[PDB]
Amino acid sequence: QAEILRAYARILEADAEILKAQAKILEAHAEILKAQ
Amino acid sequence: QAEILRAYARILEADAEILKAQAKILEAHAEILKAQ
Amino acid sequence: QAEILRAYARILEADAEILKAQAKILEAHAEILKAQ
Amino acid sequence: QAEILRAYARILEADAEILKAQAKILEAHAEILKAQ
Amino acid sequence: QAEILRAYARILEADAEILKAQAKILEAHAEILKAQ
Amino acid sequence: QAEILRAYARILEADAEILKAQAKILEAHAEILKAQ
Amino acid sequence: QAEILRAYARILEADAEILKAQAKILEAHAEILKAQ
Amino acid sequence: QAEILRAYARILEADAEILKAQAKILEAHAEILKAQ
Amino acid sequence: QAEILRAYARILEADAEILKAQAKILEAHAEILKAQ
Amino acid sequence: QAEILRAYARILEADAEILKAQAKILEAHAEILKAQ
Amino acid sequence: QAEILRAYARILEADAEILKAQAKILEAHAEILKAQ
Amino acid sequence: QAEILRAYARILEADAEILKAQAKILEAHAEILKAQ
Amino acid sequence: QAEILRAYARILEADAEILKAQAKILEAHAEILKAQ
Amino acid sequence: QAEILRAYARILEADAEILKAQAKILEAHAEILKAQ
Amino acid sequence: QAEILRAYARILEADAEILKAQAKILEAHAEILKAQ
Amino acid sequence: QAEILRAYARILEADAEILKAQAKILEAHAEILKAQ
Amino acid sequence: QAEILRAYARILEADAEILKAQAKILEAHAEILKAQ
Amino acid sequence: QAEILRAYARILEADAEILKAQAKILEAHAEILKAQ
Amino acid sequence: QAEILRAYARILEADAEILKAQAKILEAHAEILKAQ
Amino acid sequence: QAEILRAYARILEADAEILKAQAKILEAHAEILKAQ
Amino acid sequence: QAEILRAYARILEADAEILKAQAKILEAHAEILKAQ
Amino acid sequence: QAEILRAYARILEADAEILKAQAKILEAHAEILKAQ
Amino acid sequence: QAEILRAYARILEADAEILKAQAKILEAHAEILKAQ
Amino acid sequence: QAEILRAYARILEADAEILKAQAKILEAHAEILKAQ
Amino acid sequence: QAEILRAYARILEADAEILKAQAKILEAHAEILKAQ
Amino acid sequence: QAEILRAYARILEADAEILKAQAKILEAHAEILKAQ
Amino acid sequence: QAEILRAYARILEADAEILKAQAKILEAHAEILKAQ
Amino acid sequence: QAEILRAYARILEADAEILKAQAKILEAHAEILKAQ
Amino acid sequence: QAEILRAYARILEADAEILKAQAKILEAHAEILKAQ
Amino acid sequence: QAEILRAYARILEADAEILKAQAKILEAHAEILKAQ
Amino acid sequence: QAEILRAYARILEADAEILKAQAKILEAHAEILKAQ
Amino acid sequence: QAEILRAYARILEADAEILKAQAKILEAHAEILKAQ
Amino acid sequence: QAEILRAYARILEADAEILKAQAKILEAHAEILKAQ
Amino acid sequence: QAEILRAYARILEADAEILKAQAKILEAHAEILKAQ
Amino acid sequence: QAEILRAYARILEADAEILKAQAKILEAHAEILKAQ
Amino acid sequence: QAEILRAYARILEADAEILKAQAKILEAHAEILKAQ
Amino acid sequence: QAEILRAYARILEADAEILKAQAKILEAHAEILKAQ
Amino acid sequence: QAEILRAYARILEADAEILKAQAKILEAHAEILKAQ
Amino acid sequence: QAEILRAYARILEADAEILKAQAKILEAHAEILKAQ
Amino acid sequence: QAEILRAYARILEADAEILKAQAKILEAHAEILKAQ
Amino acid sequence: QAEILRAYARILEADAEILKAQAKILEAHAEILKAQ
Amino acid sequence: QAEILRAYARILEADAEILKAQAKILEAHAEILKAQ
Amino acid sequence: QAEILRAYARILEADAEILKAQAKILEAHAEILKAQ
Amino acid sequence: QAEILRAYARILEADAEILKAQAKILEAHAEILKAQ
Amino acid sequence: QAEILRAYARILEADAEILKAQAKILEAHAEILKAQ
Amino acid sequence: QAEILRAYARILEADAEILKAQAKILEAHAEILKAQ
Amino acid sequence: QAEILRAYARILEADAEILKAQAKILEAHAEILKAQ
Amino acid sequence: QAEILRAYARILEADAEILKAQAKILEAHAEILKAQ
Amino acid sequence: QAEILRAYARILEADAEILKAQAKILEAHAEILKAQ
Amino acid sequence: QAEILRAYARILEADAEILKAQAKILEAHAEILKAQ
Amino acid sequence: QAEILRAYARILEADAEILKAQAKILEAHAEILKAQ
Amino acid sequence: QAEILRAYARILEADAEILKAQAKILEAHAEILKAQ
Repeated sequence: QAEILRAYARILEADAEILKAQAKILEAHAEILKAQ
Repeated sequence: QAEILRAYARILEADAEILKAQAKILEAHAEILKAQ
Repeated sequence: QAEILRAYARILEADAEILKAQAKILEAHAEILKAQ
Repeated sequence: QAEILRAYARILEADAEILKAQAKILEAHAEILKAQ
Repeated sequence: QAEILRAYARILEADAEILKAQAKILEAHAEILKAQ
Repeated sequence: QAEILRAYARILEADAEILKAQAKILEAHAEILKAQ
Repeated sequence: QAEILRAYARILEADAEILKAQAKILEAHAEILKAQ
Repeated sequence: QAEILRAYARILEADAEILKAQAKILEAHAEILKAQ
Repeated sequence: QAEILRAYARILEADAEILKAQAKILEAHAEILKAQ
Repeated sequence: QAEILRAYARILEADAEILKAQAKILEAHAEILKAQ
Repeated sequence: QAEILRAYARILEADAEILKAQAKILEAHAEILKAQ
Repeated sequence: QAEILRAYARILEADAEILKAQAKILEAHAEILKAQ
Repeated sequence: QAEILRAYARILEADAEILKAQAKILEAHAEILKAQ
Repeated sequence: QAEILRAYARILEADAEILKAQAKILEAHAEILKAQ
Repeated sequence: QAEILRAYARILEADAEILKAQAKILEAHAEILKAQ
Repeated sequence: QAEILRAYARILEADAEILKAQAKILEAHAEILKAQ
Repeated sequence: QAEILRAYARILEADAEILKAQAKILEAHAEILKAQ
Repeated sequence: QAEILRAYARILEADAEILKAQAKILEAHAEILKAQ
Repeated sequence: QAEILRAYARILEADAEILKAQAKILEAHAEILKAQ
Repeated sequence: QAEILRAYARILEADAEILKAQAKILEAHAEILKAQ
Repeated sequence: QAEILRAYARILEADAEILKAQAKILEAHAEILKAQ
Repeated sequence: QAEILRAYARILEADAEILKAQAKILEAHAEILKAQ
Repeated sequence: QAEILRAYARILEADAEILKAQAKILEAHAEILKAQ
Repeated sequence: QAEILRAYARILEADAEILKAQAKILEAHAEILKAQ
Repeated sequence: QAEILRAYARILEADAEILKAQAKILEAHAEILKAQ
Repeated sequence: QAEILRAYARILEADAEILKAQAKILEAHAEILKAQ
Repeated sequence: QAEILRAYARILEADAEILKAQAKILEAHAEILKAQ
Repeated sequence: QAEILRAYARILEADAEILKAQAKILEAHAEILKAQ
Repeated sequence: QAEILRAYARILEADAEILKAQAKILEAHAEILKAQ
Repeated sequence: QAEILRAYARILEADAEILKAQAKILEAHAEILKAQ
Repeated sequence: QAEILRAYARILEADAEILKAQAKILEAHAEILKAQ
Repeated sequence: QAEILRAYARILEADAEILKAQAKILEAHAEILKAQ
Repeated sequence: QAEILRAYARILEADAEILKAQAKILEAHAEILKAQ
Repeated sequence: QAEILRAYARILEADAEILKAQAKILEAHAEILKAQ
Repeated sequence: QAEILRAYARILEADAEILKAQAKILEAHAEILKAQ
Repeated sequence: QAEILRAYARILEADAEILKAQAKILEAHAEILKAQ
Repeated sequence: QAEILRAYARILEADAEILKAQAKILEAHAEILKAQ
Repeated sequence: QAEILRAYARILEADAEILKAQAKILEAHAEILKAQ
Repeated sequence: QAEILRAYARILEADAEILKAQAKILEAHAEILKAQ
Repeated sequence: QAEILRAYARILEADAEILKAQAKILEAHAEILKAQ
Repeated sequence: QAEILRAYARILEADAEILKAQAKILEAHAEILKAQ
Repeated sequence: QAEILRAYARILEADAEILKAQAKILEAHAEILKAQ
Repeated sequence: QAEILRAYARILEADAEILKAQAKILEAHAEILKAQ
Repeated sequence: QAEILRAYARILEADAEILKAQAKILEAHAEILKAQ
Repeated sequence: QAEILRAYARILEADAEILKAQAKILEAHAEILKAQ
Repeated sequence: QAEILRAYARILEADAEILKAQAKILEAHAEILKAQ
Repeated sequence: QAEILRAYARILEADAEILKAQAKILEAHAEILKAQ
Repeated sequence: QAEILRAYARILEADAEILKAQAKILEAHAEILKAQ
Repeated sequence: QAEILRAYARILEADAEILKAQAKILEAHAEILKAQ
Repeated sequence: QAEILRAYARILEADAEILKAQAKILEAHAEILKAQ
Repeated sequence: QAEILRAYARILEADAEILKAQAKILEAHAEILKAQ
Repeated sequence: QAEILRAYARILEADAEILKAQAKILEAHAEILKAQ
């Protein structure tokens, strides 16, 4: 049954990837504001 | 039933790819502003 | 029914490809501005 | 049975990754506020 | 049986990582408040 | 049998890491209160 | 047999680290009370 | 055999570290009471 | 054989460190009583 | 052979350190009684 | 040979330090009795 | 050869320090008896 | 050769210090008897 | 050559200090007998 | 040459100090006999 | 040349001090005999 | 030249002091004989 | 209830610190007047 | 109940510190008047 | 309610710090006048 | 029960300190009047 | 409501820091005048 | 039981200190009246 | 509303930093004058 | 509206950074003068 | 049992100190009346 | 309108960077003079 | 047993001190009456 | 119009980069002189 | 018109790159001198 | 056994001191009556 | 006309590339000297 | 006319390529010397 | 006439190709020496 | 005979190819598990 | 005969390839476990 | 004969490759244990 | 003949590579023990 | 002939690399012992 | 000829590297002994 | 000719590095002896 | 010509570094002797 | 010409550093002798 | 011209540093002689 | 012109420092003579 | 013009410091003569 | 105008300090003559 | 206007200090003449 | 107006101090004449 | 108004002090005339 | 109103002190005339 | 009302003191006339 538990770990890693991508969006806004 | 759970993980990874692409759009605006 | 869920994942990957292509358009504008 | 215990450790590491990503979101807000 | 004891040590290190990530969230709030 | 004794030392070091992380949480609250 | 005696010394150093971490928790409460 | 005697010295130094850490706990209580 | 005699001196210095740490505990109680 | 004689002097200095530490314990009791 | 004679002087100074430390113990008892 | 004569003077000064320390012990007993 | 004569004066001053210390011992006995 | 004559004066002053110290010993015996 | 004559005066004053110290010894015996 | 004459006066005053000190010795014997 | 004449007066006063001191010696013998 | 009584003692010590600081102000005026 | 009695002693010592500080204020006025 | 009383003590200590700082200003004027 | 009796002695010594401080206030007035 | 009272204490400590900084300015003028 | 008797002696010495302090107050009034 | 009060404390700390920086400028002038 | 007040604090911190940089310029002149 | 008898002597000396202090009070009144 | 105020803060930080760079130029001259 | 007899002498001397102190009280009344 | 103000900040940062590069040139001269 | 201002910033960054390249030339001379 | 006989002489001298003190009390009454 | 200004920036970047290439030549000489 | 200016930039980039190729020749000599 | 200028750029690129080919010859010698 | 030795090298390379192919089988299982 | 020595080097390189392939097998197991 | 010496270097490099491959095997076991 | 000396350097570098590979083996054991 | 001297430097650097690799082996043993 | 002198400096730096590596070996033994 | 003088300085700095490395060897022996 | 004089200063600083390194060697011997 | 005078000051400071280093050597001998 | 006068002051301060360093050498000899 | 007068004061203070350093040399000789 | 008058006072204080330093030299000679 | 009058008082106090320093020189000569 | 009158008193006290210092000079001559 | 009258008293006391200092000068001449 | 009358008494006491100081001057002349 | 009458008595006592001081002046003239 | 009558007695005693002082003046004239 350990397989299901690693599958939940896979979903939680995907949520971490979503939130890191939103962080990259806001860092790109910071680069736009620094470039001017 | 673990298969369905990995399929949800696949969808969440695709959402992460969408948000990374929007981050690349805004970084490209930053490169346009730095190039001038 | 997992098949339908992977098909939604296919559509979301295609949206990611669209947004990456717009990022490449704006990076090409940055290369035009750097080339002058 | 040690395998299950490492699987719980994998889930807890994934939770740590989620919270680090939220920290990166708020640090990116700090960079937006410093860039202006 | 020492293996199980190191596995408990792995879980406790993961709990330490969770709490360090919450500390990074609150330090990022401190950086937002200093940036204004 | 010394191996087991070092494994207990590993667990006690992990408990020390947990309590240091809680100390970092409260120091981050102190930084939030100083930043205002 | 000296090895076992140093292993007991390792455990006692880990107990010292635990109590120093609790001291850091209470010093962080002192910093919260000074920051207001 | 001098090695064993230095190992006993190592244990006694670790006991000194434990008691110094308890002294730091009570000094932190003193700082909490002075901060109010 | 002088080496053994310095090792006894090392043990006696460690006993001095233990008793100084207990003195620091009681001085910290004195600071708690003065802080109120 | 003078080396052995200085080693005895080292032991006697360590005994002096032990008794000074006990004096510091009792002075700390005096500070507790004065603080109330 | 004067070196040996100074080494005896070093031992006698260490005995003086021992007896001064016992004097400090009894003066600390005097401070405990005055503090009440 | 005057060096040896000053070394004897050093030993006699150390004996004076021993007897002054015993005088301080008995003066501390006098302070204990006056403090009650 | 006057140097040797001052060295004898140094020894006689050290003897005076020894006898003054014995006088201080007996004066401390007098203080013990007066304190009761 | 007057230097030697003052050095003899220094020795005679040291003898005076020795005899004054013996006088202080006997005065301390007188104080012990008066204190009872 | 007057310097030598004052140096003889210094020696005679030191002899006076020796004899005054012996007088103080015998006066201290008189105080011992009066104290009983 | 008057300086030499005052120096002789200084020597004669020192002789007077010697004889006064012997008078004090014999008066102290008189006090010993009266004290019994 | 009157200065020299006062210096002779100083010497004669010192001779008077010598003879008064011998008178005090013999009066002290008289006190010893009266004390018995 | 003794805690409240020590808290009143803390307030009275703070008043003493205020008045000592005013004394230091006027001593600094005295140093200005002495420096000219 | 002796604790309460020492707490009253602590308050009375604090009153003594207040009045000593007022004495230092007036001594500083005296130093200002002497400095002119 | 003792907490409020220590908070008043904190305010009075801050007033003491203000007045000590004004004393340091005037001592610095005294150092300027002494330096010339 | 002797402890209570020394505590009363502590209170009476504190009253003595209060009255000595008032004496120092009036001596400071005397110094102000002498300085003019 | 104690929080507001500590906030007033924070403001008064900041005023103390301002006045200490002005004291450091004038001490730096004193160092300029001493350096010449 | 002699301890209790010395404790009564301690109280009577404290009463003597109180009355000496009142004497110092009135001597300070005498100094104020002499200073005018 | 306590937030506004800490914000005023932040402004006053910034004024303290300005004045400390001017003090560092004048200390650097003092170092230039000492270096020659 | 507290945001505006922290923005004024940000400007005052930037002024502090300007003046610290001028202090570093003059300390570098001091290092040039010491290096020769 | 002689110890108890000296303790009674200590109490009687303390009574003598009380009455001498009252004598000093009345002598201070005499100084006030002479100062006018 | 707070945005404009942070933009002024950005300009003042850039001025601080200019002056720090001039300080680094003069420190590099100091290193050239020390290297010879 | 002579020790007990000297202890009775000590008590009788203390009674003499009490009565001399009462004599000083009445002489101080005489000084008050003469001062008017 | 804030955009223009950030553009001026961009120019001032570029001036800072120019002056840092000149500092690196002179530090490289210092390294040439140290390498020989 | 902001575009022209960023173009001037681009030219100033290119000047910074030129001067950094000259710094790299001189650091390479330093490496040649260290390699021998 | 002569020691006991001198101890009786010491007691009789103490009785003489008591009666002389009563004589001083009555002479002080005589001074009070003469002062009016 | 901004186009011409970016063309000047292109020329200045090419000059930077020339000077970086000369730096690489001299670093290659440094590698030849280190390889032997 | 901007075309001519980019053509000069093309020539300067070709000169950079020539000098990079000479750097690669000397790095290849360094590889020959390291290979032996 | 820009055509001629690009033709000179073509010749300079061909010279760069010649020198890169000589670099490849010497790197091939390095590979021969490493292969043995 | 070197030919046989290269033939053994050929066999060992073929074994390496077998094990790399099994690695590709398991990587293909990993791709199947990631594709769902 | 160097040819044989390079042939042994060829065999040892083939053994390295075998062990790298087993490492790739176990890394593929790690990828299977991460993919779930 | 240098050729033979480089051939021995080739064999030693092949042994290094074997041991690095065993290190990669054990790192792959570490990745398997982390993946669960 | 320098060629032979560099060939010995090549062999010693290969020995260094062997020992670094054994260090990597033992670090991989450390990673296996940390992963559990 | 300097070439030979740098070749000896190359050999000594290779010996340094050997001994650093043995240090890394023993640090890896330390990591194995800490990991348990 | 300075080149030869720097080559001797290169050899002495290589000897320093050898001895630092032996120091790292013994520090690694210290870490092994602390890890147990 | 100054170049030669700096080259001698380079050699003397290398000798300093050798002796510092021997100091680090003996400090590592001290750490081995403290670790047991 | 000042350059030569600073070069002599560089040599004298290098001699100071040599002697400080020998001091560190002997302090490390002191640490070895204290560690036993 | 002041530059030359500061260069002489630099040489004299270097001589001071040499003599301080010899003082540190002899203090390290003192620490070796105290450590035994 | 005041600059030259401060430069002479710099030289005289350097002479003071030389003589203080010789004083530290002789104090270190005193510590060597006391340590035996 | 006052600046020149303070510069003369600086020179006279430096002469005072020279003579104080010679006093410290001779006090260190006194400590050497007392240590034997 | 008072500034000039204080500058003359500064010079006279420096002369006082010179003469006090010569007094310390001669007191150090006195300590050398007493130490023998 | 009182300021000028205090400045004259400052000069007269400095003259007093000069003459006290000459008195200390001659008292040090007296100590040299007494020490022999 | 009383301030001016106290300033005249300050000058007259400074004249008294000058004449007391001359008295100390002549008393030091008296001590030189007595020391011989 | 009484203040002015006490200021005249202060001046007259300062005149008394001047004349007492002249008396001390002439008494010091008397001591010089007695010392010879 | 009695205050003014005591102020006149203060002035008359100061006149008495002046005339007593003149009496001490003439008594010092008498001592000079007796000392010769 | 008796206070005023004692104040007149104080003035008359001060007149008595003035006339006694004139008597001491004339007695000092008598001592000058007797000393010759 | 008797108090007023004693105050008149105090005034009449002060008149007696005035007339006794005039008698002492005329007796001092008698001593001047007898001394000649």
